[PDB]
Amino acid sequence: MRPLTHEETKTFFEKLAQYIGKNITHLIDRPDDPHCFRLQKDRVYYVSERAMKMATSVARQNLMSLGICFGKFTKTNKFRLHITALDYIAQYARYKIWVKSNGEMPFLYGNHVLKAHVGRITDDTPQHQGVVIYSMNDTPLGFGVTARSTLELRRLEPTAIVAFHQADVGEYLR
Amino acid sequence: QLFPMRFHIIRSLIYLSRAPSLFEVLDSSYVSVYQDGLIDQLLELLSEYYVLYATDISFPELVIPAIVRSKRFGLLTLVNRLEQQSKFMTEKRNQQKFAPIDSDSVEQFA
Amino acid sequence: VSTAFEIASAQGVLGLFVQRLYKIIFPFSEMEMLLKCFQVFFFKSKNISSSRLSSFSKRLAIASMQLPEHSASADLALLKKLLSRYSKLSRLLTSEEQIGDGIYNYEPFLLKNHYSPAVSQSAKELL
Amino acid sequence: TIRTNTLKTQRRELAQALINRGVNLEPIGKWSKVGLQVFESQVPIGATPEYLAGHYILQAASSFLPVMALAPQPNERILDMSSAPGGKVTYVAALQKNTGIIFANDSNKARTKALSANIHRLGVRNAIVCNYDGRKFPNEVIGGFDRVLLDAPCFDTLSHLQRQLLLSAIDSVNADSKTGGFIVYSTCSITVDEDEAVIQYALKKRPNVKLVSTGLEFGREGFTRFREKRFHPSLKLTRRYYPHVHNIDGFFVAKLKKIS
RNA sequence: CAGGUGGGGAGUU
Repeated sequence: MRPLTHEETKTFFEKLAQYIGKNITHLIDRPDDPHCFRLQKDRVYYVSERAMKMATSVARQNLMSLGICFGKFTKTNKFRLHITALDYIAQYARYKIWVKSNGEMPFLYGNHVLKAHVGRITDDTPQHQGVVIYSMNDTPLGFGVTARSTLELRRLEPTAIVAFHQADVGEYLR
Repeated sequence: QLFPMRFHIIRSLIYLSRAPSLFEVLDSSYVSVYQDGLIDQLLELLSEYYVLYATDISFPELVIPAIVRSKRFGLLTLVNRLEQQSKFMTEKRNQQKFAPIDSDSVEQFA
Repeated sequence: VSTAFEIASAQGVLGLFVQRLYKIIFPFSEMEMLLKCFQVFFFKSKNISSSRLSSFSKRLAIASMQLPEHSASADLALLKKLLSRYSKLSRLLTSEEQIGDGIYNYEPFLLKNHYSPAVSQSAKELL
Repeated sequence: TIRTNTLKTQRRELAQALINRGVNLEPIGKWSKVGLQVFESQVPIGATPEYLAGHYILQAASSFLPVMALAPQPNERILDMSSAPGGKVTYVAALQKNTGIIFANDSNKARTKALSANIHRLGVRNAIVCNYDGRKFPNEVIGGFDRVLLDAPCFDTLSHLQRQLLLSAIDSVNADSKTGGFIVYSTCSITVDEDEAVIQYALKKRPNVKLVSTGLEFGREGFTRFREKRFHPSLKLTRRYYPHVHNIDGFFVAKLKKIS
């Protein structure tokens, strides 16, 4: 249980902005409830003020988890190792890619999203930009990095790959 | 000078019915001895309007814009009473979990 | 806010403006300008109807207890003709972020009792 | 039986998804409006996309009954003596609509990790995972919880442990709370010496705790006289379920209110 | 007043 350092916060802010853009301020500031980020071991957890008040009494070694984890802080200060923040990032995702049922199973299994399996796109998704994969029922699926843009994806072969999967909802039970 | 005439018209309208005009009168520079009497009359009219609409399920929702305006602007007692009425209405709405088709439960709560 | 929406509406292409527009409804409670702005926001491609529109429309429904019935009917018809399948905008809905000032977690019942007799008919038609 | 998470999806939507997936599910009686009992399911229930997304959680009807008996309120401090396996905590969080503070305590770290994973899957954000003794929790960790959920494990040593946990829960329950100092005690067995004797011992130990009706529409009343052992008149308010009576796993549910 | 937390801070090895 440690307060997040300025360097650590700045390292994760860019990663959050890679998927949510400037919408991170919405979660950062909330007058309704002081829900902020906290660092427990290597797992950053977004918890409320009351949760921090309750987790204050809990011991740092004893407190295994609290709130929702945004990903373990690796040696190179990398994030998204945990997909528990997918629900939070779904409401603030700048780019959303809807995948049909053909690629829905491979996405759950962790396979990259193929061009033939891409149903709907935001039409303004840049290459190597953090986007959010979604299903036909407007349900979050996982994390996927798209290496191609809509301008080139409008005319592409079915066998081509568009978005490479990095996290999925199936990892919760896998 | 014509504020007492407006208050009398508001009281007559409230009796016939049984907010924006009352808020404007309350927020007027005169209201916000004669000024105190007009403020008391406006508060009584606002309380009567709140009591008349208290039976409605959406009473806290309707009074929410007035509560925000009152908070931004006797006045403390009226605001506290309005907040208590909104809290009671919200609790009643939360308890009334029946679907919109079963409007009898809402009417019974009303 | 209307000018900002018009600028963003330019072909081939704002949260503070959106927040200002949402918060300005309460002081308002001009109708044609508001209807045009709502139509432009609805006309935006996939920028709305992601469960956020219902939260925005909840304040509009609450503020619809006043003003002419024709304006209120047009505001209701704006969401009635919307392609979104959400139906809880006229009742309890999801959390009300963006300043809030409302239920986070009714109006038509009170709208039926109104000076204009057509208000009750419009509420019944909406229900 | 699977309990649908209201914080994730509606019961009707979950039923439609199950019908589309080819799982025959029906409502579990009238007491529970969200519990769905699956009779036939070609696809695996635990491997369903809705289950993975957290729409439904496999929980027993008897286990879900203690959550209904507790009846947690929004913006309230509810502490659970046994957080494992997490189904009761998820039901309490769903009832609270992600409001208030939920104190989830699990003495076993192995079960605590599973409970934390289930909480993350369900999406509960106001739940705190802690590993401390239930008896020492009221005095050493935190007390004054508005609601107490004592899902005591369910022979002489177990009864003594259950009595100790009940006393700690009563002490941890705040009688001055606005929502009321309600403590719900649940057991996994229908043993008289485990449920009725513990309730009588707890009532004698704490005069400020008075037995109240659990509010369950089904369940056998608590026994007042069993052979030479006689229980207090208020013990009849306890709800008892049997496999041959309620068609569910045997459990005993009791509700106590703290005055001082 | 008592308790929890406490590489947050101060001090010992």
